[PDB]
Amino acid sequence: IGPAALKAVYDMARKGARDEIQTQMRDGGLFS
Amino acid sequence: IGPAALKAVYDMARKGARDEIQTQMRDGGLFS
Amino acid sequence: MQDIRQETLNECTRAEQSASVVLWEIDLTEVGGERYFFCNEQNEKGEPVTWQGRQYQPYPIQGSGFELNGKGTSTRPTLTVSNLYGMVTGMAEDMQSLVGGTVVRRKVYARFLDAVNFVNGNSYADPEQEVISRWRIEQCSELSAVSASFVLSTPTETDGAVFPGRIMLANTCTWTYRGDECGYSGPAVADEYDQPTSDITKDKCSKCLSGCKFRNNVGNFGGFLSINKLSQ
Amino acid sequence: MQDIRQETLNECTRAEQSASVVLWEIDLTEVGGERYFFCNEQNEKGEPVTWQGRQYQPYPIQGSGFELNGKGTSTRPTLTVSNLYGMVTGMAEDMQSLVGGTVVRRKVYARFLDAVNFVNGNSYADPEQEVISRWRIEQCSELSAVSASFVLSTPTETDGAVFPGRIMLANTCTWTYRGDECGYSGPAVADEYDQPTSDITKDKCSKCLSGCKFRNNVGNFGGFLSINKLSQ
Amino acid sequence: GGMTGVLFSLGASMVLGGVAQMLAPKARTPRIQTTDNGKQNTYFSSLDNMVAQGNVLPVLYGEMRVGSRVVSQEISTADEGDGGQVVVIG
Amino acid sequence: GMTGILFSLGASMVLGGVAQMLAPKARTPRIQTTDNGKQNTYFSSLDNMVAQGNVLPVLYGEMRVGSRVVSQEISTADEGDGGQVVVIG
Amino acid sequence: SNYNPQTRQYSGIWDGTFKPAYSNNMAWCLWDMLTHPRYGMGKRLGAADVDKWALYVIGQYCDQSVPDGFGGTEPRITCNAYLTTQRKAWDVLSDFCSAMRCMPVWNGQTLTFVQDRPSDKTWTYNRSNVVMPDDGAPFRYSFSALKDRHNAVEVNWIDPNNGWETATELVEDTQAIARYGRNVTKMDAFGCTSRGQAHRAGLWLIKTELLETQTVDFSVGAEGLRHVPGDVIEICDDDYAGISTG
Amino acid sequence: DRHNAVEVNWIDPNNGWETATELVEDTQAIARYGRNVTKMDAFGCTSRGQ
Amino acid sequence: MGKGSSKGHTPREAKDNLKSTQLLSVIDAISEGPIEGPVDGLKSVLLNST
Ligand code: SF4
Ligand code: SF4
Repeated sequence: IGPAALKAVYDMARKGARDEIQTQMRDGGLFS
Repeated sequence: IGPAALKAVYDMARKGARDEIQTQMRDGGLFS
Repeated sequence: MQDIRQETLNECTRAEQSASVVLWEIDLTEVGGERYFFCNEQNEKGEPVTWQGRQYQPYPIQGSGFELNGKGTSTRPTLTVSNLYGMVTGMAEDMQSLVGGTVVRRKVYARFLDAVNFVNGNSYADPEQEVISRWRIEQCSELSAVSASFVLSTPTETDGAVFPGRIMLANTCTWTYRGDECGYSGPAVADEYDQPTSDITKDKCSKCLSGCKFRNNVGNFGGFLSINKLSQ
Repeated sequence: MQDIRQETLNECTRAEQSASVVLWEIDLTEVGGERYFFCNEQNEKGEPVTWQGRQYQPYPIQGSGFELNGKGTSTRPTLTVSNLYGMVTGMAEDMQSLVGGTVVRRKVYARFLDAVNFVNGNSYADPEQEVISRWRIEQCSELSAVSASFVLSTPTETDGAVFPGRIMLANTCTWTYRGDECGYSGPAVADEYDQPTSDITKDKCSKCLSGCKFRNNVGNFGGFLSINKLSQ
Repeated sequence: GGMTGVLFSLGASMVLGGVAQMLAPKARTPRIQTTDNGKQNTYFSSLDNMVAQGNVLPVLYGEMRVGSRVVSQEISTADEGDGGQVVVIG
Repeated sequence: GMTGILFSLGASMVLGGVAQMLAPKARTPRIQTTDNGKQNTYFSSLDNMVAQGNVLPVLYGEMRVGSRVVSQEISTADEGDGGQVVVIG
Repeated sequence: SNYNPQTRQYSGIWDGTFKPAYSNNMAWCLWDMLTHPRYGMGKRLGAADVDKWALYVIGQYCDQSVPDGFGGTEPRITCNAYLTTQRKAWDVLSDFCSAMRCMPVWNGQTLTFVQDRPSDKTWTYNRSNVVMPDDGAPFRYSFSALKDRHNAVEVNWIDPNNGWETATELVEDTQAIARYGRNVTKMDAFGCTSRGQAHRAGLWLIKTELLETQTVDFSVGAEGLRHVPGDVIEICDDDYAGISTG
Repeated sequence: DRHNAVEVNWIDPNNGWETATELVEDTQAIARYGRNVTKMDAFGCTSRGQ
Repeated sequence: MGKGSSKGHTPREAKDNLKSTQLLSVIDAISEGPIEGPVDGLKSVLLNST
């Protein structure tokens, strides 16, 4: 089904982006 | 089909990340 | 703790609950509009839902994300209303995108509606059991010819604002004309461009020194006459 | 506005469109190469497409992501080219990975190609109606044994550049050799390490005071002789 | 490949920063110091002598008296002499 | 079972520079307008600081440098370093 | 060559000729900044890569003899800058464009600048020239935000009259304060040596922020795609929002 | 991304133990690519040679 | 006077018995490229804001 998959993928992408922001701002990385 | 799904997910994970970047820097987030 | 009465709290723990109705009130009186009452669903008589005597007309509405939090940014729930026949755009073009208005969300259980909503009549009616929330509209991110999306925010949201709101000196003033700080209450003497206007329909102050002199209230001038603190 | 002729704009109004054709020109003269002409498709005769007299040979080329904007970042569209038989790798190993060259994209409608591309012969040919864009290759993000992806950029894009190019130095020159400031045109006298040579192929200044003294152009030295400004 | 799904329109996603920002690119305010007190210096004024060590040479575009970058400062004994022969020290 | 989506990232790392792939590169300090146009060194402090906020520093060779003053005190001196040679006039 | 840098009077058609002369203009200040060898990153881009005709139009627009507060007659925007610190090229370019109220784009394979100067409509669109993707409604409107609509702006400018020192001048609207809240914002006017120019810049910002509050996204067929280069003016004739038949 | 002009900050014990900037570049890299200037202090440096 | 190079001086006033006076001499770099001269004559030189 379209809309359910779209909303699920959007929320999962938001969670992934939040996790990436959290993990890259520790000591090194590119210091976002 | 594979590549269509992959391109769709990649382009869907763009505006999600952009909105996350924009909201986390507004008032009381981690400023990206 | 909430102000929920004992009876609804008792009923909410029951195994076989009833329908959960949500009603919405859009208040624009503080902006210059009227009070609009909406409900997502109607009764069995094909009539607007009657609650506390008043009638909520059945119109498109749906909210998502209403939540209370303390960490990070403030919560911004999203409201959606179907814009058919141009009804939403009609008030949008007249009320400046419905910004600054108030939205009140009332949550009620089905077994407490007015008796006129049921063919047999509900004997368990008590029009004082509901949960109330209040928010303010922030922006209208979508006004397509099919729907309309609104962003909500807390009334006490703070951002883009600084605490100590004064700017030391200026050749110009900083108060508001005819307030409790300027203190002037006389007849019209000057206009925005500092011309001898005796008409009150277009009285304005240039907030400058000459405009203040025109009204003999130079004592209450907010700007300090330093200027040369940086040059000298 | 665009430099669009009236005829092609008039044709681009009707419902029954013709076939859109995209042709690419890779220019490497400014970097030390040749001009390569590519087309994604060939004519009905199984021959290279003839346009304006010149010929574009068939090769799998695909440009995606052309986004002209005034805010945010710049534009970086992607060009994909099939790397079979090692043809792309051949020039990449020679032309420093195709860095610094120019790419020109021309789009044309089918009904304006040369008559030799059609068995009956087009009577509507007009080799002056096309839309032209130019970009510069920035990097070869990925070149495998089956394909090759190039990133494009605008020629005037600023990135990593500073405005006040002037830099204050103590004992090192700032400009080139013989270009505009070193008004030297005599025989070669020095080399990289300030050795007394008289051969022109090894004449390169050491960017020092001694080089200037050797070349008798100390009056045109870019290094100010301050040095001892921070010790005192 | 014939179709291009997920159009993904961008409307308020760029308005959210402000509307004048998408017509004019705004300007960059300098950083505020503490020992400087309240003198809010900008990026196009300098009324004091600077030091020209590994720095850039400033440019000027119109009017607006400015300072400089000192390259050589030296004090010597002022010898007696004018543009002529009149050298009376009595 | 299978382990898909390797997603090679060799291209992404070079985007920030290639010399950084072998050297972390030295950090650079910021420029204070108040300190004229002088450039602050990250490994030398000629000026003698105040013993409080600044952490107990470390030396590694040469570098005539300042310090962190712990106690400064000015009083009246004695007339005579020592011995019996104590003349005044 | 056509330009006279004394009275700022144009006379006749302009050719691609140049004359070395003093000036106090603004657009040509950007031209000197952009395409200059030695120090002005001229080695990265040639003279033919920038739209000099747009610069000429801007410079003609920058001298309109607007009225000042004292009753005099002065040019709208004038460049008086002293760049003494090294900074990114994009930062200086953005500062210049903000002072000119212009935006740069790579349009028609040549860098050009577009400002908010009133002009005549180029093209017109109705519902039959656009496509509804899946939802049935092709036009997609949106508006600004309440906390985003600025009403009070403090601009910093250099005051040659007193001591060539910085000075802050604030601008606000009473009716905007009554309708929305108070939204204070700081700004640095680039190369300002007159109170009138700073006041005009602040007034333009608040006005263009209070009036233009509606942004629409839609789609366009291939035939009109290349027809519209970008940064142009047009009309979106919609019969669904106008409750009529366009 | 390919830098060819570099400025290094080193302390100079000879004059006054002050900071000094030294520039390094290649002419052929100037001719082939553009000029890309980058600054980095030479941590621990005490001689122009290093 | 403007053009490309200019010089100016003011009459020295001293004498009154044999002495020896100092003489501070300093060079300043203003800007780059062909600049124009001061708006007025030698008065434009401001020492201690006068
Ligand atoms: S200026 Fe004088 S008169 Fe005008 S508002 Fe401020 S105080 Fe009232
Ligand atoms: S050092 Fe003297 S000679 Fe060598 S380049 Fe610079 S100026 Fe020309």
